[PDB]
Amino acid sequence: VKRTYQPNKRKHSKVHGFRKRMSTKNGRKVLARRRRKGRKVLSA
Amino acid sequence: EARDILKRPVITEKSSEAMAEDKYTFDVDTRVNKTQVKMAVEEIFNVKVASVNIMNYKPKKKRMGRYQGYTNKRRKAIVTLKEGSIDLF
Amino acid sequence: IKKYKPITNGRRNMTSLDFAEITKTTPEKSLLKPLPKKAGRNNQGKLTVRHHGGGHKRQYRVIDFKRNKDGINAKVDSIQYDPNRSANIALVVYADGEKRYIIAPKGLEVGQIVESGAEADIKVGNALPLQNIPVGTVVHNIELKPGKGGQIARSAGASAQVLGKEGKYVLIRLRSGEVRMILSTCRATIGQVGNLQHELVNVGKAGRSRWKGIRPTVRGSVMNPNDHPHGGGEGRAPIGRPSPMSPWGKPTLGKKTRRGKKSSDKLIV
RNA sequence: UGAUAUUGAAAUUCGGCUUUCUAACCCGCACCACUUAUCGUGGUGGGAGACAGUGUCAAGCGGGCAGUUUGA
RNA sequence: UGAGUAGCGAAAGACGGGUGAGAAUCCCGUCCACCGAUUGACUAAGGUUUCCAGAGGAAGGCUCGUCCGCUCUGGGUUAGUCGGGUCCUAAGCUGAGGCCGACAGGCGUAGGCGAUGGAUAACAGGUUGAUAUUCCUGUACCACCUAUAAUCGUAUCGAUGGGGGGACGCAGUAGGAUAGGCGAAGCGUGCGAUUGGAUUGCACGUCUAAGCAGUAGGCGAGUAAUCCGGUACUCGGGCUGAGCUGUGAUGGGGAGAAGAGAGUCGUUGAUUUCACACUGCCGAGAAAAGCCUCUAGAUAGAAUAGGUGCCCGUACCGCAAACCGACACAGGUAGUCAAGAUGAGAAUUCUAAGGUGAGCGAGCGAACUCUCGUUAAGGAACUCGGCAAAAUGACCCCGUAACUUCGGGAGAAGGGGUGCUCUUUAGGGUUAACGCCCAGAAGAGCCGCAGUGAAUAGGCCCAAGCGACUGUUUAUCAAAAACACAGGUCUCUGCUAAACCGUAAGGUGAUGUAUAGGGGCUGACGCCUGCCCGU
RNA sequence: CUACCCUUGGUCAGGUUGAAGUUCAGGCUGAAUGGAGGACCGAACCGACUUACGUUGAAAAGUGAGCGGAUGAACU
Ligand SMILES: [Mg+2]
Ligand SMILES: [Mg+2]
Ligand SMILES: [Mg+2]
Ligand SMILES: [Mg+2]
Ligand SMILES: [Mg+2]
Ligand SMILES: [Mg+2]
Ligand SMILES: [Mg+2]
Ligand SMILES: [Mg+2]
Ligand SMILES: [Mg+2]
Ligand SMILES: [Mg+2]
Ligand SMILES: [Mg+2]
Ligand SMILES: [Mg+2]
Ligand SMILES: [Mg+2]
Ligand SMILES: [Mg+2]
Ligand SMILES: [Mn+2]
Ligand SMILES: [Mn+2]
Ligand SMILES: [Mn+2]
Ligand SMILES: [Mn+2]
Ligand SMILES: [Mn+2]
Ligand SMILES: [Mn+2]
Ligand SMILES: [Mn+2]
Ligand SMILES: [Mn+2]
Ligand SMILES: [Mn+2]
Ligand SMILES: [Mn+2]
Ligand SMILES: [Mn+2]
Ligand SMILES: [Mn+2]
Ligand SMILES: [Mn+2]
Ligand SMILES: [Mn+2]
Ligand SMILES: [Mn+2]
Ligand SMILES: [Mn+2]
Ligand SMILES: [Mn+2]
Ligand SMILES: [Mn+2]
Ligand SMILES: [Mn+2]
Ligand SMILES: [Mn+2]
Ligand SMILES: [Mn+2]
Ligand SMILES: [Mn+2]
Ligand SMILES: [Mn+2]
Ligand SMILES: [Mn+2]
Ligand SMILES: [Mn+2]
Ligand SMILES: [Mn+2]
Ligand SMILES: [Mn+2]
Ligand SMILES: [Mn+2]
Ligand SMILES: [Mn+2]
Ligand SMILES: [Mn+2]
Ligand SMILES: [Mn+2]
Ligand SMILES: [Mn+2]
Ligand SMILES: [Mn+2]
Ligand SMILES: [Mn+2]
Ligand SMILES: [Mn+2]
Ligand SMILES: [Mn+2]
Ligand SMILES: [Mn+2]
Ligand SMILES: [Mn+2]
Ligand SMILES: [Mn+2]
Ligand SMILES: [Mn+2]
Ligand SMILES: [Mn+2]
Ligand SMILES: [Mn+2]
Ligand SMILES: [Mn+2]
Ligand SMILES: [Mn+2]
Ligand SMILES: [Mn+2]
Ligand SMILES: [Mn+2]
Ligand SMILES: [Mn+2]
Ligand SMILES: [Mn+2]
Ligand SMILES: [Mn+2]
Ligand SMILES: [Mn+2]
Ligand SMILES: [Mn+2]
Ligand SMILES: [Mn+2]
Repeated sequence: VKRTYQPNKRKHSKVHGFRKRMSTKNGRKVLARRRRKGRKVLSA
Repeated sequence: EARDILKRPVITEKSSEAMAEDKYTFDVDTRVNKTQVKMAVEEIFNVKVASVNIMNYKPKKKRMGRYQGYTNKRRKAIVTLKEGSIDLF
Repeated sequence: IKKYKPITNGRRNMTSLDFAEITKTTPEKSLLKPLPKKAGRNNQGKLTVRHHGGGHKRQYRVIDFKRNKDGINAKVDSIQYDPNRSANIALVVYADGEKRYIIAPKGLEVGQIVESGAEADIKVGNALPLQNIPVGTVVHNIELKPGKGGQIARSAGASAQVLGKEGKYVLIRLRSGEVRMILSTCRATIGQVGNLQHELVNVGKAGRSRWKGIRPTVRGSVMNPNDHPHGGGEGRAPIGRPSPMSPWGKPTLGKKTRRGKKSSDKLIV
């Protein structure tokens, strides 16, 4: 039984990392939102 | 500078096993080269060269009650000399 | 055209081409190396029109379809066999010493003569422009544009007729039976192309087609109504609606797809 | 599919109909140059031509796709 | 409340001696037992201190706990030469200008990023409580610098530029090596206390990089930004690679036992390790750099010591109690190594190396349920249905039907042998025969109920429907008669092709061009496939 | 996770059958070499046909026993 989620740091940091976040308009918006709530952690 | 590149002398039985075989364990600032550690080892101590081994240490962990947390990273590099004899108690 | 013995129940009917014509040099010349990675998908990664994918790797031939280096005489080095094109194609080395891959018309000995351009040597071998070549010439590899490299006849077995000469452009009969005036500045290679019998080799086994870029195709009569016009209904079912339909709707059993008010409509009959 | 702007010149039947030429417009071709680049920009050379393409309006086709009705 | 109820997560332990306030559970000891193509050895992911030592026992541990992957204190990861960076490119990502776009932004040339691949210069031994191709003992290599220069001076570096090379698929056979395996006639030890024996008992039988030497494979003279490339006319064996062995590394290290400075042989089998090499096959099997060149252009001149060589990773777990599954969970997790007997084997049973005894137990030996084994006579009478269980089983020989698309059906059905001893004795290879392998054939003779005496190895036949077949499918109630399939036919489509995505460019189709490409229907093959012009 | 696909790698013990081609005796037949195939037994590995167990589970799809494919439309 192979569950969903087989971790891999490269792919985790891709699509979910600070850079990939900043690269799109919407990721900047996401970062804005997370920063607005005041999350102790933003992007991975 | 060079006074900043060295940090603190390191005392452990492993460090002592190193002093017994002409090797001196030495905490260092981060981003410093093994080279800058030799330069500093000279300008600070008037002894020189041979090998200057270096390793990194990930920050550890410790709790203080409710507040668990990490320590600072280490950058300890031992240095061994072609000639000289650093010590002070 | 070899006929395989029915040793295995699968593909007992098989027919490989008797590639003795391939003769000289199995390996391809290193003159043509770069590309192509396979891609059934379009750019942007969506599956644009396909029952395509998979298949064996193919290095790209860089055949000199243009015959742009017209002039110096050249002779065949070898006959070979291109995968990316149906026909096997011969190599031909220039007197300059430069070598080039050229499509190989039926016949064609291990040594051969005719070059390109200007000269009127209408007897097999490489293309000559344009208004030239006798009417009724065996004619192939026609260009739709001057110096364009000869877009028309290629494939394996292929043909064309050189009948007619209306001025400005020369008339020609395509293997489809179309008869239209290609411009008379066209390159046009002489004889019938490639293998005469590429079409006679039945594939035999399943997946030999999958050795080619051929994914299996699911009929529209099955599936589900959201997937297809033919979809749905209990059991095996009739087309139902009049005129059998392609996915995305639209009739597909005899409906002309040629564009209204085409630019080349004047130049064909 | 039609009127109409882009959109020109010149010849025939009665402003329409059918041909010809380019200064429009167009090449998912040849050459040059930017440039050690199949993108692009020009430059020529052909190709094609006032149509094609595009905007505006108009008439069809259109369960491909959408919102829905389908009584007590 | 249910209730002191269900449960306490596959598994073999017993005792003795320690420790301690307290032991079924901790440590030590003997024996016993389990895995041993693995429950061992090494690593990649991923996890991030779980690693180590000393202390602790409230909680975590499905019991206990003196113990821990838990707690407190202190400490552990050392590299020019290993993996990655200072090297190269693929898919893809990004994309200066640029083309498109209501905006937001999409697309894209040059160029850049990007390993899962190409290229890349060290080995062996030693050592700690925790590291080691990283520390050090020894012996090497690569780059660079600086000091001496035999030989060249309007030789030497050669391009981001054309050359060459790197540069490749899939299958199959034989052979050369090499590791590891097996037995003896040197070599360390012991010599039995249960009847017997003493050429008898067990254990071992090495050494690396580089660096010297030598070995199955592959194949010229001269003329037309360059003397190389390519192209063609006369003229009869050595250029490239290369496993591995001999030597020197070494008078070193390594080693077996024990009484407080020691051996390197011989025969034998023999790889999936060393060649995409070779051969055969068609489905026709990456790119770029390092490297070698030839010039374009640069620059005075380009074996013996000293010295220089950075950043990241390095602990520990990694078929698991430390990874993904909420758990110290019977599931999932790439790769490498893989010994003995038996065998065709990586099957089978028992054992090496090495690991483990499974985080509740003591009793009793009721029903009932589970997992095993056996059962008189009968033998499908059971049941929706032979479901389940039985029976079949290896190897050598003999013998095999209807049918057939001649391949097949076929292990058809089925028939016989199989153990140990002793003789004559005959093939294979290896070697001067000797002996070493492996392995038949005949004859007598022995013992048991039974001889592939264990474990592991096909039940078969008759007839019908459906589908030709291998294959695919509803992850988690349907594997089929469903989809696919090769074959067939219809239809579109002349190349900015049709069809298709975005209709914006751009792109698939396709670097293809009617022997091609899209769609519909059918679905091997055989014999065919008729009657009828509202939509 | 999963479905297709694009690059780039890796795995598949062992036994068996004997296509073409080639070679001697033949006017397309016996013997040898030869090594084909979505070929045949059968581990690794991949699957899920039957059954039993499990059903407030060891487990939100499993376990035992048998079963299908295993050089390929293979597995990853
Ligand atoms: Mg190395
Ligand atoms: Mg890179
Ligand atoms: Mg294991
Ligand atoms: Mg446990
Ligand atoms: Mg054996
Ligand atoms: Mg224990
Ligand atoms: Mg009990
Ligand atoms: Mg029995
Ligand atoms: Mg019935
Ligand atoms: Mg027989
Ligand atoms: Mg038989
Ligand atoms: Mg019936
Ligand atoms: Mg499945
Ligand atoms: Mg377009
Ligand atoms: Mn939050
Ligand atoms: Mn960070
Ligand atoms: Mn380091
Ligand atoms: Mn359906
Ligand atoms: Mn529909
Ligand atoms: Mn229908
Ligand atoms: Mn019906
Ligand atoms: Mn509707
Ligand atoms: Mn509404
Ligand atoms: Mn009602
Ligand atoms: Mn009780
Ligand atoms: Mn109790
Ligand atoms: Mn009760
Ligand atoms: Mn009870
Ligand atoms: Mn109980
Ligand atoms: Mn337990
Ligand atoms: Mn005890
Ligand atoms: Mn005591
Ligand atoms: Mn013990
Ligand atoms: Mn520990
Ligand atoms: Mn407890
Ligand atoms: Mn490196
Ligand atoms: Mn780009
Ligand atoms: Mn821009
Ligand atoms: Mn690019
Ligand atoms: Mn790599
Ligand atoms: Mn360790
Ligand atoms: Mn004894
Ligand atoms: Mn005695
Ligand atoms: Mn380690
Ligand atoms: Mn769970
Ligand atoms: Mn587990
Ligand atoms: Mn697996
Ligand atoms: Mn074995
Ligand atoms: Mn086993
Ligand atoms: Mn052991
Ligand atoms: Mn009975
Ligand atoms: Mn009986
Ligand atoms: Mn009976
Ligand atoms: Mn019966
Ligand atoms: Mn009954
Ligand atoms: Mn009955
Ligand atoms: Mn049964
Ligand atoms: Mn039989
Ligand atoms: Mn079937
Ligand atoms: Mn299902
Ligand atoms: Mn099922
Ligand atoms: Mn748009
Ligand atoms: Mn098979
Ligand atoms: Mn099951
Ligand atoms: Mn099973
Ligand atoms: Mn099988």
